[PDB]
Amino acid sequence: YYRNNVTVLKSKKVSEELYDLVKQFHNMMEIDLDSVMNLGKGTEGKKHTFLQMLEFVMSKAKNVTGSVDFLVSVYLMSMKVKMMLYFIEHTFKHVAQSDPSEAISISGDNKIRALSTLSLDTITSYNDILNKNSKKSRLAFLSADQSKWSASDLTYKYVLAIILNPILTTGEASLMIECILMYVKLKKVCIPTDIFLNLRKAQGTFGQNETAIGLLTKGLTTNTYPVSMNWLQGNLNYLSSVYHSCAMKAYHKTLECYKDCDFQTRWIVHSDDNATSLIASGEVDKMLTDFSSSSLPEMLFRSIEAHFKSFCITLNPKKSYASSSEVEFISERIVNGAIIPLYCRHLANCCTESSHISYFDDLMSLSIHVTMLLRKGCPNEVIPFAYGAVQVQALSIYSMLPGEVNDSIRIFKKLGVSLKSNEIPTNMGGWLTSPIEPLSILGPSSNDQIIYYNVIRDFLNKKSLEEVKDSVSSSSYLQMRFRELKGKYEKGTLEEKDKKMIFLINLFEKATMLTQIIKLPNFINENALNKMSSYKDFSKLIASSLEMESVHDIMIKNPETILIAPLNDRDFLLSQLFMKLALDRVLRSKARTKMTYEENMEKKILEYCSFKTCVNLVIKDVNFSMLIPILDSAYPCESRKRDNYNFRWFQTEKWIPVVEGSPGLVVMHAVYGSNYIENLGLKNIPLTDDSINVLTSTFGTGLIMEDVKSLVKGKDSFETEAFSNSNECQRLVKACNYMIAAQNRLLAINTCFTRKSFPFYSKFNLGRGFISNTLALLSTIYSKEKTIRTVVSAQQDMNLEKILDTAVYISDKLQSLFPTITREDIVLILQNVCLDSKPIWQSLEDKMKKINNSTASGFTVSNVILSHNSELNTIQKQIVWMWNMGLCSHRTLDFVIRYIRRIGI
Amino acid sequence: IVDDDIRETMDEFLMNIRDTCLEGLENCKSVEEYDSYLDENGFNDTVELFENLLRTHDNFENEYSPLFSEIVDKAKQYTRDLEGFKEILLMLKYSLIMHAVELMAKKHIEIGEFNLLGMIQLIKACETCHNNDSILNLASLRNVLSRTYATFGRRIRLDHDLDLQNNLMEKSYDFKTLVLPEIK
Amino acid sequence: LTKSRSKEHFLSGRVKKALIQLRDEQSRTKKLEVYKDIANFLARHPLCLSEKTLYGRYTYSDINDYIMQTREIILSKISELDEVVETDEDNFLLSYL
Amino acid sequence: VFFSHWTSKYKERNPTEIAYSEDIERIIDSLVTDEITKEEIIHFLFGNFCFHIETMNDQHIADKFKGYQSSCINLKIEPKVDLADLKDHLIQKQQIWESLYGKHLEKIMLRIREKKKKEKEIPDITTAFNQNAAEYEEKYPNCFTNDLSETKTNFSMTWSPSFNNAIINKFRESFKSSSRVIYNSPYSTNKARDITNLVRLCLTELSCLTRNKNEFCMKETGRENKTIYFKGLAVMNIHMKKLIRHDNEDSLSWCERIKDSLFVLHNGDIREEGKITSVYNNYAKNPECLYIQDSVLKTELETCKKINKLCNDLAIYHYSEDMMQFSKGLMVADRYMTKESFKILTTANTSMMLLAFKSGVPYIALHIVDEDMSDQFNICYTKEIYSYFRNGSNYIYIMRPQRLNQVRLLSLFKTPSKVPVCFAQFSKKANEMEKWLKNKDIEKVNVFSMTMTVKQILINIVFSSVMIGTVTKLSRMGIFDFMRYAGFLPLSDYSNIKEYIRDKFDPDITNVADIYFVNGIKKLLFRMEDLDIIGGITDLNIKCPITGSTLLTLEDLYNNVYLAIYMMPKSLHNHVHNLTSLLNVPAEWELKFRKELGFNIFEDIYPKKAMFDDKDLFSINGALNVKALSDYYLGNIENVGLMRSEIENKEDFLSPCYKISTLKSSKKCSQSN
Repeated sequence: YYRNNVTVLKSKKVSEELYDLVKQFHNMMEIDLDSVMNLGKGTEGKKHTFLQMLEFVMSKAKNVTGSVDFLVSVYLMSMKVKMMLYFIEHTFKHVAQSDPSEAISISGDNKIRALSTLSLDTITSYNDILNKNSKKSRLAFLSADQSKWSASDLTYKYVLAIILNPILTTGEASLMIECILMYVKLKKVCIPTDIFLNLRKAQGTFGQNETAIGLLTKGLTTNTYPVSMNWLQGNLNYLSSVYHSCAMKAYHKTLECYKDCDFQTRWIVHSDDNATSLIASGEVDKMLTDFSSSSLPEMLFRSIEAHFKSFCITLNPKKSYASSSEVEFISERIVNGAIIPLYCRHLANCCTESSHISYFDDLMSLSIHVTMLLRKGCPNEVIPFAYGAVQVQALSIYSMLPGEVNDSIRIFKKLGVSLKSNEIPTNMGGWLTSPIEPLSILGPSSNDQIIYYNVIRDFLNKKSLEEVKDSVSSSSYLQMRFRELKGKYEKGTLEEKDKKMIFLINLFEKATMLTQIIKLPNFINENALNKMSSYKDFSKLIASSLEMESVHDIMIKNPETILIAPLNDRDFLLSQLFMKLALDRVLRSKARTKMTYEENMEKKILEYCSFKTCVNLVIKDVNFSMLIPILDSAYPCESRKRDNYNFRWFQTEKWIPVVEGSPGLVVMHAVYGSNYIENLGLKNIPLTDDSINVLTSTFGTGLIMEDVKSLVKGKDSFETEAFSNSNECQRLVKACNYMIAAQNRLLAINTCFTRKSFPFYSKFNLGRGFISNTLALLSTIYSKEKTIRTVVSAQQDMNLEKILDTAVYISDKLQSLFPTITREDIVLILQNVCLDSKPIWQSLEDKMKKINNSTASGFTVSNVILSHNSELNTIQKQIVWMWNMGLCSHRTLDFVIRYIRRIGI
Repeated sequence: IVDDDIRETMDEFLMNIRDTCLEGLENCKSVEEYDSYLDENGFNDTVELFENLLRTHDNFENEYSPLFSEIVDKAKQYTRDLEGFKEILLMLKYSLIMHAVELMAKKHIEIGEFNLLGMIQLIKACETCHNNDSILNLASLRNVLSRTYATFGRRIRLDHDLDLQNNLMEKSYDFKTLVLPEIK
Repeated sequence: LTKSRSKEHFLSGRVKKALIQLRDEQSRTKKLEVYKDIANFLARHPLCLSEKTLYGRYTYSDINDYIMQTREIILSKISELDEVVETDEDNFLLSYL
Repeated sequence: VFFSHWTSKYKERNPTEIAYSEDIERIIDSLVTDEITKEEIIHFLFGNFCFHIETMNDQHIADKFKGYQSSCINLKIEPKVDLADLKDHLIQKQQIWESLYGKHLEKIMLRIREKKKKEKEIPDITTAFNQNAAEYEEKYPNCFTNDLSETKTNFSMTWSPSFNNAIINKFRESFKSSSRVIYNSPYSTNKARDITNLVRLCLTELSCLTRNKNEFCMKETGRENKTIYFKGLAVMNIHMKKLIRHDNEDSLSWCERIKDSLFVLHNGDIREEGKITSVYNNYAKNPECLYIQDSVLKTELETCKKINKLCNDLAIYHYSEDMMQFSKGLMVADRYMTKESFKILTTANTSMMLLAFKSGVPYIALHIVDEDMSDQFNICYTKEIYSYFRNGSNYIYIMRPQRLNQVRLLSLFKTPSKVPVCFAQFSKKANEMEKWLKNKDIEKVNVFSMTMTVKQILINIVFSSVMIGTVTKLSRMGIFDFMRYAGFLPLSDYSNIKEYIRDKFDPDITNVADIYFVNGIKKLLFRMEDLDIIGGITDLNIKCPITGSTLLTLEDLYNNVYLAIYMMPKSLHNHVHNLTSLLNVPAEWELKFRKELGFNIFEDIYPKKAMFDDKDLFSINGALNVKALSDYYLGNIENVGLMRSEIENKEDFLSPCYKISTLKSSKKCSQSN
């Protein structure tokens, strides 16, 4: 207390801060129900936008109160300054998106390597086209990093910029100008209190003086200290990069002012990064004597350093390095048009860090790292050691290594479970026992899907999943297998396969896709829920019975609140209101703290809706369903499979059966960068929506009467949810979802009017039972060189016009380059040469057998023209070619050449 | 979707689909000229266009690909049920009047001493080199000999001598002109 | 492809076996005889790779660097084994080239 | 078009002079040059928007026009209401404003010519090191010198030789004898006798009762026991500040002597099972079970088998588990035990023992050595062996103490992940090792039948694997970031060949055998500075850790040196020293900014002193950056209306603020309360 107001900070919840400011905008100083149920009726209710919130909080903090909003630590920002930084960055990020040679609007990872490689190849192409019949030519690149981008930059350069933007109007340009000028005249940084006490005591008893950081304070009499032109790093990664590119084109337009030489300088700018080039033609000698240098990289470095020094950019000579073949963007320095793989970072992160929350999720993150290191051109013998390395870190850090306490195989053997070793699920302490291909292409859901597929194949007594598809899709077969299961269970003549199946169905019963089951909590939020004020408002407004039935009654009054995401007011704050650690738990693990340890692991092992949903999610998965058959019938080598052997099988069989099963690529050896193609997280969110409605319905019926198996015929909502929960409610809502198609229109007035039960928890998640997608895997760069069958037939249907130009082409050209060839040999090579993992002749044959059968039948003209109109329109050019090898019938050929190749109102 | 001309194009295609399908299912008392008009613009002209637009969109593979899959898969189901309902309509009209993917492998085809795997690749490179008027690369001649590929894999030996002078070459009609415009 | 046969199909295995034997050869004169035979064979058979030759990503300059390295290694082994004291070898290779 | 909305209520406001600050007019004052006055630059600055009129609605351009006339009127400037005079004014203004790149071009060659002088260069790398050592010599005296015998422990911090209560029973039946003392160079007031007295006292008579099964306290002995106990405590302080130079002789010969001695120390363990071994060979002794198509490849699985057996011969997993037990015992040894207590650490081995010796962070390691491999063990740890003695066929050794840290415990705990994967990677990189493993087969591999070249490169790979996997000292950090900052050399002229060494190098070398690294990278850099034209081949150089002649591709060297770089933890000192550095870097930067700009610690910001005109420290060109921003917004934003609608639609300001996910997730706000 030095006639000031010292105050330490406290990190609260961001959602709670938005909830508080949305409250205090609406004069909502004290929590009360009736002040918000009065208004906000449906989509015609009250609404608020972002920018009026922004100017409201801005007008609130325009009053002088000590500038508590402008008090930030490093890597941290207050709520209002997050709002203004958000406003600047998220109004300017589309302007950054509009620049084709800039990379702060990257698509995560692939755009970096793709854009750096295209910059390199277009630059080298420009060099090559200027190499022809020219006087003199020289080219060089630059990968540059700046010294202190956060603190050397003058923020006032931005003040001269915002007023020049035509995207705004008079008043919001002034809004951004005023927030920027408020950001620079009130900025202060709060020193941590413990180091403040340490340094103050050290000055008091030993020093009686201080270093530079103490001279800002008046003899250490103030807690905080101001920085003026330092916007902290990571806050403005968009605007600064684009204006740094503005300085780049300032350099360009400065260099066309030179007379005797021509320059074309393109650039890539990342935050804290450069990658540029320069091209000079003509009299280079007088140019280099003009700039006083002997090499073009020397002149480029000196010019770029002077230009950056002219506009408050400090370039660091120790880290910026410019040569004739390298570009270092963050990593993967590409030389001479060829990228270095650089799996050192991936294999290093394999054994240097983890997320450090739980065993399973650390195993998931390191497994993602395994997929990255396998996907980036892995070397020869380090795959099994990498498997063992991620496994031994998952074992040694949290869930102890085998041979001692907290084991997985030992617990299963001491329980005498019939499961063998290489099929234990990964949540059950099971090791990463999946092979290379399913982990490589999928990631998280590889091993669990493999073991579930194998045990469904075992119990279902089929041989392959193509049998399983049309066996399961026919109704009442699963019911008869389940009833013979019940007969076998009551009889007592069960075998080991039935025991494995009942263990896996009860394991999936207590599960998500793959949850943790054993979930020890942290320090329980019951002592930290008082930090959140939403819990205070939840508990501010015999008595427990009436209060919980009352609040559940006010959920039943408007059931659409808890189940749709907040669309308008009266559905957001009610919805939110009504909803070094490794060193700690290496000591906390081996303990009886939560009254059980490694006996809870075995007591879960101690004890058809789940069956049909699990076999459905086995069979409704798309990429796994095409993943297995290319494994089980795969050739070892040749046809652009094995041309070399130095880590060469580690790229080709990883993806050529997979990626060429899709179109868009012809190459053999290339490091790939995939999308988020595998989306198993679209079946789980309808199930969770059903879980909230089942919870709400169960609470409502259990709190209106006891021991409910059926209702006593109350209202129609209770009656229809009695139809919902009579059997398994998730199963019935997904089953009826395959032929109901409501999609009500989100007006909050006709939604309650149409049907108050089924579209509430079936159509208010914006998702239902549908089919995922398989991509082309997005090959990033070349290295150093029943539902299946319909969509696949549609692939051939749309590819028919292409293969009518491809197969005829290759047949004519092989007939050209062999004139002694026979028709049996044409059949043989056309049976063997494949495109998009489809043999040509059988793909044509399955389509043309039905049209020959339709033509040879007794149908008339109108029954044949309308049957195969697309087919006949495609085969107009090569009908004779189909007749040549005896494929097309003469009746079909005659049909094609005759009909195709020509009172009251 | 936002991408200007293609956005308007594939908006126009499916609004045409939906309007023509509701107009075909609007009224039907007469005979099958209604379905005969409905068939070619409900099945042929627009479905394969959406199938094409799924597999040729490149900048929407990370932002709009699961959207486009849910569009075109429902289009596939729409095509199949169109075929079924049209067959039902025909049956009324004239009365009133899996393992296909698993046929791959066994792909080492050799004719004589030359492999019939690198011939196709070398000859398409030959056509590419003649099209842009460039010299053939030596590396395209690497995959000709069978002895490099004979160290691993099963060998299929088809006894055909390398004969290149008889009648059946004459029916190809593939660029008979000899173009050597740098050669004396 | 041109239906033509190349001369001396059985030289590579013999040269490899001779060099493997030269790894275990203790004879001074036999090494000189085999290296002189190798030098005579490499002089009698010229190399016809052109300046426009590109093999994959290796240019003609890279293959010429390999040829120059091989000739430098062979000539260094010859000069290390053959000790004739400084008989003006800088004037014969320039006239021959 | 597209129904453009007004997403504000500031329609009547003006960016000029209606805002709070009075800063725009002094920007205008700083931005007037010769032949350009206030009115013309004001007109250009707030009327260059007219390049974008055809792609905007009429009300927005009406708002811009009325803001233009209000800005002209309010700033005491004659406004232009007409369009022809406005267009004429702006085309002569674009003519005069495009006549400015010549002056900046002349100024930047002026700056390049004045930057050409006042700089000096170094002829070679070695002279750069001598000149840096000279600068550090006149910076601080009492360093460098040729005395090698005064240094600390060289082979990091732990020791583990090849050979529960039965082990310490064996130890206590072996320690009933006397002691010798043998050193490197003659010492004075020998403190090894006090350490021998300490281990004698703490093990002879007071090991019979134990608290919590591994530690024990001491409270009641005689006064002479407390006397020798506190004497051993008074030994526990060692401090040094020297440096071993880059041109020293015969320390390298010492380094290969200790390397050969440590390798012949390695092949002596007689255990075949353990903790790490089971998981690694369950993944590795049958490595085809992690695959699907086994029959396509048959030259890679048994090579992994051979590497696993060779590591079992060298007890690499056994040593990794020994260091694991070591690390976790020291982690639990940091606890609430008092200052008169200490703890024993016994691993899975049969003759390795530890003494905690107070809480602190110290310890003492003990060893049991046979008679066949005896004198080279005295060669190995000679800088940190205090004493050793004879009992029967046994030699028992006492070792120098040192200090610990919890991040050092982390770096030791990572060891079963550190050593095997790097060992496998460097064994993959070495091509002569590849052909030796290719020639031999799985039941005919052994350690006693190798080639001497294979022997020496295996000594090198064992040493590099142990040293990388057991990083504990600051000099390892220094050589690692020096290697990363000098990895920019092997291509063309990058203007950082020697200036980083001249200015930004930090000379800090603590103990020996890092000389092998620095002269290996010196040899590498002198190989790289040999003349390169266009391109070349790789094999003509040498690895940094494993020598490894006839390199395959430069990718291999980039990978393995960046393995040696990337596996270093960040702060091996404290959280509050790098914390304070992260606060003081902007503090010193802003202080020198304030000193150069003439402000003091009491005044306000004072946004422009008109100093902001092409000065080197903190300035702009004034009229140039505004023109660069103007034609950037001209050349970037085309068809302003549609991308305006894209801004309002994708980032959806017309929706409430909680609709955006990034402003509702757990970022933590740090509000002031």
